[PDB]
Amino acid sequence: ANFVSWKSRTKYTITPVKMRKSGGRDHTGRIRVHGIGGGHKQRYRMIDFLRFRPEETKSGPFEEKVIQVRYDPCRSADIALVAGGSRKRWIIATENMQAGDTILNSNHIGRMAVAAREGDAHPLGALPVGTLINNVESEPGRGAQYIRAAGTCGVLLRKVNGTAIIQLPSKRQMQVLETCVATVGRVSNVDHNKRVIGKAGRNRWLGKRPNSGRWHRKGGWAGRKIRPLPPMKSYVKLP
Amino acid sequence: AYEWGVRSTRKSEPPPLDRVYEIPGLEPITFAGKMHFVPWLRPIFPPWDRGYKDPRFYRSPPLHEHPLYKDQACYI
Amino acid sequence: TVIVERWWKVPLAGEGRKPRLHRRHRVYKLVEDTKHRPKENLELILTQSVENVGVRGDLVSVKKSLGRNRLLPQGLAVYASPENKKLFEEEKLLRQEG
Amino acid sequence: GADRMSKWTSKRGPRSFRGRKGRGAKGIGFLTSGWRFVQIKEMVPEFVVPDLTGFKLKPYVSYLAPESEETPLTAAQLFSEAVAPAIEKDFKDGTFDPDNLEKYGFEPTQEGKLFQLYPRNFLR
Amino acid sequence: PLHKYPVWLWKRLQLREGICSRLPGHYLRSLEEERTPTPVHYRPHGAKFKINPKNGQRERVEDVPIPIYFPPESQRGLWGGEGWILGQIYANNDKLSKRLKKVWKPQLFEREFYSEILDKKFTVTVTMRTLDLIDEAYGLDFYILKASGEDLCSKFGMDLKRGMLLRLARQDPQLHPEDPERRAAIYDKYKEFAIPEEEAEWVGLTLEEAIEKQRLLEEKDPVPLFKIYVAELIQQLQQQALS
RNA sequence: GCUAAACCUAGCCCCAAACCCACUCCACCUUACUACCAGACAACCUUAGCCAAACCAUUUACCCAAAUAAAGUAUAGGCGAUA
RNA sequence: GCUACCUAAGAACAGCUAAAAGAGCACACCCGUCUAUGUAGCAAAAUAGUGGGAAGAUUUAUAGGUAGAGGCGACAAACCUA
RNA sequence: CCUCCGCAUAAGCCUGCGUCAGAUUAAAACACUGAACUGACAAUUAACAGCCCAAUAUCUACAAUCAACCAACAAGUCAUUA
RNA sequence: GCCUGUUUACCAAAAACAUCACCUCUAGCAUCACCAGUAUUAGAGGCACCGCCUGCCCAGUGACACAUGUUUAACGGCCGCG
RNA sequence: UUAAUUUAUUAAUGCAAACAGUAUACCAAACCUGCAUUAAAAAUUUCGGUUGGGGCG
Ligand SMILES: [Mg+2]
Ligand SMILES: [Mg+2]
Ligand SMILES: [Mg+2]
Ligand SMILES: [Mg+2]
Ligand SMILES: [Mg+2]
Ligand SMILES: [Mg+2]
Ligand SMILES: [Mg+2]
Ligand SMILES: [Mg+2]
Ligand SMILES: [Mg+2]
Ligand SMILES: [Mg+2]
Ligand SMILES: [Mg+2]
Ligand SMILES: [Mg+2]
Ligand SMILES: [Mg+2]
Ligand SMILES: [Mg+2]
Ligand SMILES: [Mg+2]
Ligand SMILES: [Mg+2]
Ligand SMILES: [Mg+2]
Repeated sequence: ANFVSWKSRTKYTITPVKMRKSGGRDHTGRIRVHGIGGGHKQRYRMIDFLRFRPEETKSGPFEEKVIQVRYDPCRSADIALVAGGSRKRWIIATENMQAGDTILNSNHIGRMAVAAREGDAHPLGALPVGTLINNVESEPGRGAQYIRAAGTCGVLLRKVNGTAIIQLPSKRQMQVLETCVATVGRVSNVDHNKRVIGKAGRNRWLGKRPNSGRWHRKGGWAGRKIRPLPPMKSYVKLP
Repeated sequence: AYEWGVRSTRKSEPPPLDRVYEIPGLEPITFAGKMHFVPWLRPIFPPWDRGYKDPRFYRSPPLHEHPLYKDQACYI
Repeated sequence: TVIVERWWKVPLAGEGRKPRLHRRHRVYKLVEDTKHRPKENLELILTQSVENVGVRGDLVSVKKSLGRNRLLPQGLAVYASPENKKLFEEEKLLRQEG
Repeated sequence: GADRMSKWTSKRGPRSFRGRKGRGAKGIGFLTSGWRFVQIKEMVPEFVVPDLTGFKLKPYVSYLAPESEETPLTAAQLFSEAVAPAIEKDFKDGTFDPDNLEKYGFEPTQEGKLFQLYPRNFLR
Repeated sequence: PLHKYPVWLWKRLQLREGICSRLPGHYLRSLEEERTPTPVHYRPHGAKFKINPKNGQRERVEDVPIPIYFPPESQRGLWGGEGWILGQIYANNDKLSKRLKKVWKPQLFEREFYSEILDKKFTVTVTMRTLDLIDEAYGLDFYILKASGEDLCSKFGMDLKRGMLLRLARQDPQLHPEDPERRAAIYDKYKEFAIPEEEAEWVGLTLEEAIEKQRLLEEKDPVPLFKIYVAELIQQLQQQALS
């Protein structure tokens, strides 16, 4: 069962990379996830989610200029080609971000707040309270893993002695260290909720096989569960 | 950061050498004398290079000891 | 160390022969575990002055964890063998004099 | 079912199997980039023929030739007919040394010459 | 028809046939030893005869061992004399319920050990029984030189034993120079040991390693017939010369 | 009277004794029978069940140390079939 | 190597009306609603007529993968060399 | 008189209606002599198609649809330098 | 039965299964699937476009809460005599 | 399956072992090992007789 993964590219490149579908089959060859496979072909645009990484031999904050705002097939929110200095890279795009615009990639955690635009990225210690943020890390320098999908956004709630507390779009709160960078504003491509599929052919185009037809009886879990919101998730380490 | 080299597609690290190479003053009895793999142990091979240079199997020198290497970058 | 006795009574095969087993002599019964035992302590002779667990020269029973992790690897003690017992009591006999 | 018993020749597989098989001819070069074949003249065998002009020896023998006993050549016989008079003679003059055997035809190692015997450099 | 020799004697016949015959004899004794291990996973009987209840008549009693299975991680590090117990179990300790198969694995630890003879710190996948046995033997080196071939249950133990025995047999520059009195002290400490040098090399080998070692000993690319024949010739002329 | 019928001898079986074999030249782990090039991965694991107990749920000889005897005895066993 | 699904890189779809189109008539092709013949038949499931689709959730050439206490399945308890 | 066939490539098989002799026999569902054959003899000749690339770094955002307006979604089938 | 479509190859092509739409439940997350994705997301399911609606019940079971509770678009139930 | 037996397997817990400070007291990080409990998922096996045929009685 020869399954060598398609993600074998050790250098970051702007060029779209050929990707192989899997069909829900893991490395053994059996299905692990049902109802996936056989869509239109796609290519992968390597997104850089560490929004503040300086260029080589440059250290401080740096500026960047938007070139295009494309459509990425591999996600919901569309992406943006961004150029600055002597390199280009794909980043996730925010709402009202068009071409030619100039965005900031800051590191300096100021004394007071900074009245920031809907594009640029500051550390969470410098952002004003109540700001709508997205693409937050969980550790300083990890990379954006939370809010990324189309039109989703997290609010910054309070800034405490060495942390900042974030509310995810699932409303579960999450505190993180003060120096974690996060971009401002909602992610692009709102009204992704309002998409109508229209026919079963589009669901086959997206790469999704239909549901199986065996009638399963609903058990105890199927009722509406009114639960309390889960306790806050802490990534701040304490000795 | 997010490193782009997936572990399954990278070159695997070799297995840890068998424990006879930690015992001092003791030489192991390995299959280098029979020129084929068996189980039960493993040798350590010296580096090899071609004595006579071959144009179809030529390997370049590393880049900072090319004779045209400059520290400052030019832009073609 | 898991100790097990055999249920089903292997039937006593010879003196110069090996016992003949059946697949009912593979049925065991746990007679004791060697964990879940009150752990005894070992004896060490100390070569250096330490904190309240002892002074240099006199042997002392300490817990096996402490004696195996701190006292013996850091050279603070020696095993209480009959060999070095003799040299340590001789050094006691020469340190304290007439 | 396919034909198991008849042997696997070069005429049998698909279009990729044909060409990769060959019939046993020893190759004389290598394939370069643009599917070109580069012949190397030192790999193609050069037939070393002599001049048969004034040669007096026929493919058959006359029946009037007498017979004799067969004796296959042995290494002791080759030693006795090749080296033993020379070593015997220069031992009678007392100049024989066991240290240098190379002056009687012995070679210490075959690594130097062109026709080395034990790994069999030469063809036939 | 029938074989001449039984099937279980073909191993000893293969030892007497070929290159295995040319192994040294003390290695052949140590290979054909076949001695019993000390009890680990069971309690042995006290006496040879055990008067039993329900009739006061004495019976012979033997103690048969448990067939314990040693995985290759037991060969990588010093376990005790213990391994896995692949066996079976009646459910609630009465024989009128189901029979279930049970595996008793030992508890493993990772502790660093020092050796006074090798002067090196090893990381070993030790268990608790080995720690107690090292404490009972007053050292790692005494534990490895003391305990026999059947009780280590590890090839790492036999490699350590051959290394220590070679260090004792050679009287090598062990610790380093600038301290030869410590070398003399450590070599004098473990002196109730130290088999000869030609016997210390064959300690703890498998059969395949010893076969390969003896094969490498007599490797010996052959002599050309020129030297043999010139020796015979000059011997013949010396024989004809002196008469 | 046509189809037909008849044959002995290739060989084989069970034992005893004895431990038994393997490169003429070339090719043969890749698509075996292929003359010729850079990741080196690597083996060590309680048999189960049919069946008997007139079902079946613990249980049921098969295990590789010459014979005979002790003896089908002491023992084990839904103390039962049986071992 | 049939078949159920998936992966890699391919191929095919005359003509007319094209409302824009998992649109309409209709070839090649895929499938098999009904009738008749056949039932040791051409065929261990065919033939002739009549039918549905035929720019798509389509059909198909090559290679590979998922295997039985399982694989796969738009659930027929369907298929896994008649 | 029929043609819904045919000529090629790929896949598959491996000499399987070329000559002479036997045709007394044998398979031709019968025969001549040849597709349900015996022995011998002789052919398929590469430019068509296979069989490939010396390294270390570095570069590769603007589909195809006469690609020119218009218009999109399922976001795509092709490139180098030191 | 919303439609195109899918199935018992070889007696059942359908009102059966799927289908856009709606709803319930689970999950705060990095490298071999899901995914080189992040709660306008992914998975487990019911029902079946659209239009009007989806009434009452937590006694019991299951699930979730451990504050005797919450949950029916969870399993299910929605009276008798004169 | 809400029939009998069982949890060999996974997931949770609790105890023990393993580690460390800690002023006569408290805390027990993560992974393995043994034991005990619960659940999910399973494994083996069975499904009496008379009966003016069988079933109901
Ligand atoms: Mg659904
Ligand atoms: Mg359904
Ligand atoms: Mg006897
Ligand atoms: Mg029975
Ligand atoms: Mg019977
Ligand atoms: Mg259409
Ligand atoms: Mg039509
Ligand atoms: Mg289908
Ligand atoms: Mg059904
Ligand atoms: Mg329908
Ligand atoms: Mg049918
Ligand atoms: Mg069909
Ligand atoms: Mg039908
Ligand atoms: Mg339906
Ligand atoms: Mg309702
Ligand atoms: Mg009856
Ligand atoms: Mg009746």
